[PDB]
Amino acid sequence: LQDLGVANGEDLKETLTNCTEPLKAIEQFQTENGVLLPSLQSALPFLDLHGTPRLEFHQSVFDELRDKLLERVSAIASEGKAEERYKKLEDLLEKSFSLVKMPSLQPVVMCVMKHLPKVPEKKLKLVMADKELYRACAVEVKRQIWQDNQALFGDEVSPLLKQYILEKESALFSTELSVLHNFFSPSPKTRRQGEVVQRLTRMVGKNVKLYDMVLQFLRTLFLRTRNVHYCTLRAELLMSLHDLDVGEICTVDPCHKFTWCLDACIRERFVDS
Amino acid sequence: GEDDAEVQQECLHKFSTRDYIMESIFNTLKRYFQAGGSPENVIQLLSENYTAVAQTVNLLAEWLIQTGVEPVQVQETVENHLKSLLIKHFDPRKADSIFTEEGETPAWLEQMIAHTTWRDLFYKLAEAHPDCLMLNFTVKLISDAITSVSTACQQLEVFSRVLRTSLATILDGGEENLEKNLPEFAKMVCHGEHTYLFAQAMMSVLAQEEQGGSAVRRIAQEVQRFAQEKGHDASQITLALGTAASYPRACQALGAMLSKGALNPADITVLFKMFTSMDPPPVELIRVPAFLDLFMQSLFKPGARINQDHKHKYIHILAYAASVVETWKKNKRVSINKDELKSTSKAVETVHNLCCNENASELVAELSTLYQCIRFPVVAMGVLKWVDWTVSEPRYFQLQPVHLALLDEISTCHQLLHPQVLQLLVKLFETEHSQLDVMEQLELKKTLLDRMVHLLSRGYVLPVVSYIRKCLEKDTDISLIRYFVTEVLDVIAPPYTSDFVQLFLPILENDSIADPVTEFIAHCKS
Repeated sequence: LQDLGVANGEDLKETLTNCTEPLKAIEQFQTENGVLLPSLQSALPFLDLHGTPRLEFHQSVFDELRDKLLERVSAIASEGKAEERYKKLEDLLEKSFSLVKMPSLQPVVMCVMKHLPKVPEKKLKLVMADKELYRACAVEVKRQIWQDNQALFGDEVSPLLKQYILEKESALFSTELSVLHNFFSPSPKTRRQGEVVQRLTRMVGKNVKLYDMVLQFLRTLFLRTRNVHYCTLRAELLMSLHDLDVGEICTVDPCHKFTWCLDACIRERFVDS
Repeated sequence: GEDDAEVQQECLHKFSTRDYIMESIFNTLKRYFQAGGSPENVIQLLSENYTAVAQTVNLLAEWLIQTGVEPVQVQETVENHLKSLLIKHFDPRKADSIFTEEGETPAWLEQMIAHTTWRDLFYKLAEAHPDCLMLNFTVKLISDAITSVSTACQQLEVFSRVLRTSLATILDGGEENLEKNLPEFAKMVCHGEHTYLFAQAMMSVLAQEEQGGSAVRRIAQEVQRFAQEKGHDASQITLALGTAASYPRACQALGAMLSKGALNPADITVLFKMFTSMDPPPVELIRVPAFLDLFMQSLFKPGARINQDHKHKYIHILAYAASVVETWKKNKRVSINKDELKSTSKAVETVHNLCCNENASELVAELSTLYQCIRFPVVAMGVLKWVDWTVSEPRYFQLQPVHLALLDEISTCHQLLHPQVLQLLVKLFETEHSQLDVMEQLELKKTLLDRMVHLLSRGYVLPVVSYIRKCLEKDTDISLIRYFVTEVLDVIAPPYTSDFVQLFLPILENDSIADPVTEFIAHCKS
């Protein structure tokens, strides 16, 4: 609260501590931290008489007004002239990041960072540093840290790639034989439906730098392991980018058409004329 | 035993629950502090779960105001939420308890009434509660700033004073504002038969004045109409009030017919024999509006039950009502003109024969005799009700509409039927069919607009443009108003009186084309 010039609980207890008139101090604190409309300062006793505390209509309007604030964050991302709308969102960011620590204004700011292509990277650094922000942060916030520095990208793709090799090893070693089915029955688009490569596509989105990052890390592990799993995961990531119709990779990558052709080849398991 | 072990927990439930510090917290705190125990941890329990929802609202509301969105949207949202919570959680017993602790509500009520939404809240609260003391007091006092009908007629003095004030407003209303001034009075009169009889007698005595008592008689007949709408028979009221007592046969006959709201060949035969006798009773005695509406719905709906030996009797009595001149020589009928009777009865007969036959093209065949015969006023009304009931059928415009043409003869040739014709077409201008598409609905609407512009050309200009303004502000799309202005400025000749401009031009602000619109606006602003 002190970040924008408002008191906190310690200031309240200071206002109560060592005071000959604590009740009037409490009333003054209540006046200073109320909702500032003139109709309320008379209605607050009246609505309090009902057995409904002031905090209750505050809770109702709290839900309503933050819903509208998130709606307007999305709007100013999509509404207004470009310089004014980005100025508004960045200013509201400066206002709001003091309360991302509080449980209210995290996802609002995460949307604001979602709708700006670039930000001062202090807040992205705090997003990665804090586990709560590392969870709740919107996709493009994570994209901006990854696009600005590869540390978190490696740190999070390493367990996902470990899990992909876990799936590959477990599936290849499974002890079922039948005339009905085998483990090579699913097509590559069938295997892309697992959340590993789809979430990797979400982590990359439509960005080419993160595409180069996944390419290099799969390159490194493919060079150390001699195993076709990372190759398959590049193919799955490219065709999952195509599943989203990601034009940022599909049209520029000379490999996209050829892998799309190979997808049908693998689906029929033949290279027809 | 001591209630400490229970009442202290009752108070500690409201202490240690999530978020209650801001309240009856003082009363429960006093009960606990007088009950002893641990008062130090009570304050800690109050402030422990203080989530600071209020300062969260400060941040959120000031951020919505930062966004450039209108704060009046927030005001409306908060007012709607709190008012809906009140209405859902209003308790009439606790309203009467607020009355019990003090008769006049403290200044919170007198501060809420400044807000229009809270005044409407009190209106909806108190219009349905005719015994709750707070609610009845609030509605009555706000009337002193609806007057509740239960406290309107609780005694003579209140009813009389509100009656005479409301009637003064009705008479001040001329011929338009009565629609708002008459119901508040009429529903006040239409609650009991004693308030009713007192009112009808006062208006009867007032109607004897030749300096406008005709209007008081009109308002009394309207109140009797409304009393019928509440399902109460005021037949004997009009009998014993008027000159029915001068003729017991006409009294019982007409009174039975009015009490049923329908005709019958028996009472009709009684009146026929009376007006066939050398002493016909007064023509004013039968000249009652609802009675003549019974004549219309008998002679011009499909059906009703009818005999040919009485068909002419109904027709002849209606002709006597619509034709005969009785001159009062100090309330003495001495000259009885019955010379314009037979032609009127003949026209009524022919037109009624056409109407019950359920006519379209055959109408155009005998339209010559029709426009010859609509010159009779009562015949014009009969055709008006007939074409109303035929055209008011759902989807009567998909199959022949010649019927709308006939109003042109009526309204043009009868001035006082201008209010009916527009008050017919107001329904027809709201026609909506899924079969006949919105294109055909708009064609019919534009046709009716041409009819209404013609009716405006006959001088019925104030209510036409007032209703056009109202339905534009509502329903009527801008295309219909533009076509209205097109036809108007194509037909109306200057000069244009300001009584017409004041409603026609500030609704024409929406458009500027039909150029005649520019000429009209420039002439009427200069």
